[PDB]
Amino acid sequence: DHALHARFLRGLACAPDRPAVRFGGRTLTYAQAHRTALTWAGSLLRATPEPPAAVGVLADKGIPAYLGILTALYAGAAVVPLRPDFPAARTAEMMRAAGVTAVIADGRGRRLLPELLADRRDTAVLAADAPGRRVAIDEGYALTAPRDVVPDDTAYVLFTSGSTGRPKGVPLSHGNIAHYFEVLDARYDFTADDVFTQTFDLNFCCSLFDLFCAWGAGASVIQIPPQAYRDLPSHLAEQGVTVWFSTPSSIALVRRLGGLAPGSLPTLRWSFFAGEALKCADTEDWQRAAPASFVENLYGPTELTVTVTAHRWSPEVSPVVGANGVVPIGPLHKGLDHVLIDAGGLPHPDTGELCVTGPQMAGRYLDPADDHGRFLDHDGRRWYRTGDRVRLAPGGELVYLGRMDAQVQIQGWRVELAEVDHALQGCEGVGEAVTVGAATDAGTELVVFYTAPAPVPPVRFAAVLRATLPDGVVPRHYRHVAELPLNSNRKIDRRALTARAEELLG
Amino acid sequence: MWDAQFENLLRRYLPFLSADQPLEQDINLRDIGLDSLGTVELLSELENTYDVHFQDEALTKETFETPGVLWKTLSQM
Ligand code: NA
Repeated sequence: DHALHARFLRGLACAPDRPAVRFGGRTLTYAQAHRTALTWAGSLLRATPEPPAAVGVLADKGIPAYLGILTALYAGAAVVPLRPDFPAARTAEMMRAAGVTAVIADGRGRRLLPELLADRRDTAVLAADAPGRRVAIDEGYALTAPRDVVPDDTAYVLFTSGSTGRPKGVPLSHGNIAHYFEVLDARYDFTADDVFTQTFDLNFCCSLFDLFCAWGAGASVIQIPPQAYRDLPSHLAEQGVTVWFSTPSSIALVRRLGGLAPGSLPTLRWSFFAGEALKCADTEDWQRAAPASFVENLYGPTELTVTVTAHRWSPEVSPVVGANGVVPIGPLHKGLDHVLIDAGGLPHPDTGELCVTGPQMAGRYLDPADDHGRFLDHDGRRWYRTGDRVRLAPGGELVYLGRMDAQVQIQGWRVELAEVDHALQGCEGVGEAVTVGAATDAGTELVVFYTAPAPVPPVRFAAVLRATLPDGVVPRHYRHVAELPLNSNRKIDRRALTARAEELLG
Repeated sequence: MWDAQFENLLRRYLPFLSADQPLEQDINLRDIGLDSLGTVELLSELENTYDVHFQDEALTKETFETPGVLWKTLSQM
């Protein structure tokens, strides 16, 4: 009942022969997905000495990955989404940290396993289409029913950026996620007729919304493939899409390529944005394109289980509540509580760092070391510290003001500047390298300043960085300078260099 | 051997490739900077500049992997 996979069962009971997934021109019904997840999880549990605590899903987005997610939950394990396009080192660190003892892998996933399992040779490997132990898949080995779980069982492991390059692992319990979907189940009105976008990559918290708002309701998630973005009206109309969820970036993209011409997106009933500052001017173009749609801004870090706020766009309210042409994030989820900590570590009635407690709070990372500075003890309760400065209005509407620290958001990608700096020490022909976030029309862009006898080809930076960093976080701006400036206490001056970055880009 | 228009256009989306270094028939476009945003913009630009339409059939996982495949796909329209 608190079980994530129970939401897929709710859909199965409601809409067995309706689509649960449309992807690459293929349809997977709830019945088809159920029977395959029972087979795969049965076969897997047959092949492992113990029920695995953590199952890696090492596949591109698609049907093999969705079946893999269900298989992991059904086996009573934590889902650990892995990206075949990530550098092997990053993927290996995620599998290590998450204690992954079994991998569900597509074609592309399987090519990486010789390297990834080099000395995890134990690992069970289920093919979704000589290191590792090949799982024999047979309907004879099927579970008849999915394994039950307790609220404190880890349902998902997701990684956020770390200051030493090593990513922080967030275990989300079935209980964490059940509190989330109780709030969303009550707020929204999804039915088995709805068709939801699946724009979020499966290593990101917001993909849970796409999959489990859909599946909980008997709806379908659909592929929004790269080419749809240059004719979104035709794609949304042909496929009868009724729920949009993406980053704000996609608004500017769709407008540039195909327009966001008013009345061009009539099929949409819900339009959701999360992961970057949402601009009022962008939201208004999207509302006028999708006039039958409610438009909502959703905010939250991985550590508070996907989203903790929601603001409904109204041309009459949002710019009044909001500041600087940015749409507000909205009031805290019912059943959560916040305290605002100012820059001195003291509570403030209406302005400071947002800290959150209640059943959506993870409460820890996989590695206890990551906990330091990320939790608060106040009023006899443990709060998570977002690093996000907010203002509170009477009636509870929250406005995002900026970051307290030196973490940045590049499109949706939350990254510590220290993560990029650590990777750059590896680089050749370079004296010193420092990464800054440059405020641009597009939000924030990584820029590297570096000393050297001569400029260093971007490809040389890229070659080193791609060995440990996902491409999302690999900068495209490299500026050779004679001298890097130092501050009061003789550390490189990132304030001065952020300003120089800004004046180079706009 | 693709035309100048094709290469000039493709180069605007490959920021880990200097102007003075040639574009190889099957360098990995990902490795010289093509991200998922550039891929969409690139698709749009090719359709507008060559007055062609990429059908969902011809848009495999491979189409935008290398210059040689993209040009083969494009000139076959
Ligand atoms: Na205002």
